[PDB]
Amino acid sequence: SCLSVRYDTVGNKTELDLKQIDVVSAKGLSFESDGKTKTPVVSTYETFQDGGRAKTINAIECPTGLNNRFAAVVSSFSTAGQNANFSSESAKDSQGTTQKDGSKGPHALLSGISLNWTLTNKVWDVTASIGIESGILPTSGIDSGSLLRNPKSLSFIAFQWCEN
Amino acid sequence: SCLSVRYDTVGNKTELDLKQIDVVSAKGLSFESDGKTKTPVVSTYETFQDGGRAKTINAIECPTGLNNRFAAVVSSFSTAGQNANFSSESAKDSQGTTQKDGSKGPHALLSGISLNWTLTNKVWDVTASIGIESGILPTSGIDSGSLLRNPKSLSFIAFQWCEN
Amino acid sequence: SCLSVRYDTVGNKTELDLKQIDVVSAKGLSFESDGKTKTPVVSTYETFQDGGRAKTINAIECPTGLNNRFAAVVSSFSTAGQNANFSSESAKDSQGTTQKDGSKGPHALLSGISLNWTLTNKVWDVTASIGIESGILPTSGIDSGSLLRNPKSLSFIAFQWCEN
Repeated sequence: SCLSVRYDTVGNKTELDLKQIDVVSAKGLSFESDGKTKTPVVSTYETFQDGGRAKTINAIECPTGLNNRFAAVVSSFSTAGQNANFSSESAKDSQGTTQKDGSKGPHALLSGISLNWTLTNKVWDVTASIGIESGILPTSGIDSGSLLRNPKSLSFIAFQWCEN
Repeated sequence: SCLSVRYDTVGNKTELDLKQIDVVSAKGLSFESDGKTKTPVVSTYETFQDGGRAKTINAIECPTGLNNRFAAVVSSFSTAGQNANFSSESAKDSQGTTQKDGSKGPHALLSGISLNWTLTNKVWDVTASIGIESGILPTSGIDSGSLLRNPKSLSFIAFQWCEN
Repeated sequence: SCLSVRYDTVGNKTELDLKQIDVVSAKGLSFESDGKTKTPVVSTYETFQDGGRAKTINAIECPTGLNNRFAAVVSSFSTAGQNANFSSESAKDSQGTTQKDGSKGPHALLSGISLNWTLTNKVWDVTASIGIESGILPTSGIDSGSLLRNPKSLSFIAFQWCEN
């Protein structure tokens, strides 16, 4: 197979040709993007566990000189709050929104979703809330007022990478 | 240009320096992230075709030993259901929600979005539903009850990668 | 440490082993995915500035022969429109929806989110709108009718990469 450093006339930049080999297998990998050094983005499917508490996600190990980064993005969601299980990538259970007596009623209408994350001691602490129409939820509890706190009725993709 | 294997005192890890060359060009590529072997995430903009059926997406070819992975994430959405075309990245057509007579009325209010995916014979079968306020849609059809099935009024980014 | 080109019997493909070195450090990097040439996806957290105007994002520099690509995906959102600041990854300010007199009232209910992007002279021009229940907003302004234009009450992840 072999390999070599070629050069194209279009511009003034060199290139290391590895396309003769079918796969390049590395351990750690970094590359540059407009002067910044990055590692590849790595993705995980995430949900919150029962109980309305923050979701902890271990931070990836970064090469020397690079800092941990994180982004969470919405995949599926509903206004069911705790009354849900979104932990399967292929099916969702969404029962409905808790009513003032504690029963599961229809799904409420939605006003927003917040996803928040902070890095503490090589752990990302992720929190979320879903805002819903008022007048439905109990006065107190995980799902109360107009807010579904750290809801089960949410799946997000967590992206991590390292960057200078 | 040339290249070499350097070593930094910060820690106890080696490094293959290729930064003297402007571009490294590979065919297949894998790297490690906290002990797991991955290939780079690759992204495609996706919408459903007319008719309320599942969206099939071919699975990428994976190196030996690695398994196919997938994640879909929300980009744009509305409650128009079938009455939409979101297939352009630069503009959206969203006409409104089907009413009980079959006409296009105002956009209904939303209670959730589900995105689901399953791998079958090197094809990802993607399905989606948007939940809306009740009392608007016809009793039967693709958009019926409180659900917009496999809606046109949705764009998602499909991420694929391989992993052990 | 050293390195070499190995070959596995599973199939008929070669492999360049770099796993003896702890990190592979490149400048530009491209790889192939099912015949297409790509660069790694790179992610940035984004919000709109005050005033309801488009969000300009510089396009990354691409290797020779490759074209710029972009995808925006939803992270957090609400119906507050201009009455918000989502620019922190760890906390959100969302005050409420503008009412007909100009005051900040409760958050309105939502019918959709559009994220649009166009490439002009190595700049991505990103626009967004959030559709809300009618009868709430003033008749004119950035947030008017049933639309919140280029809203502050939105964070998105911008992904860029290059592709043939």
